[PDB]
Formats: sequence, structure tokens, C-alpha cells
Amino acid sequence: YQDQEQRILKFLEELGEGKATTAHDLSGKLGTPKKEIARVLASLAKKGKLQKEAGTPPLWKIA
Repeated sequence: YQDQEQRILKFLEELGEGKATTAHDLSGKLGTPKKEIARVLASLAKKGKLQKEAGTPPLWKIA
């Protein structure tokens, strides 16, 4: 998608392609609100391409 996607994509690849990340890192770099990152995360996962590790390890996942 527009820059919106180009950003999130470059974010994960900026730390490590094929890995996971945390909100503190997302809202920190992207400078976006936790409400936004949390929305797109659940919205993208709708297709099954996104993932969110909701357990012991506080962080999301990749699909």
C-alpha cells in the first residue's frame, strides 16, 4: 500500500527480515500511536499474513 505499507515494511526489514517486533519499537520509529499500529496489525492479519504473539513474550509475529 501507499507509504503506509512502505514504512511498516522498511521497519521490520530495518531490524531484521523474517523476524518479529514490539509496539515500543513500532510507535517509536514510525512515530505512530499504539492505537494505529494495533489496528493495522489486526486488520492485516485478516488475510492471514500478519500475526500478533499474545502470550509470554510481549511482541507481535510475522505471517
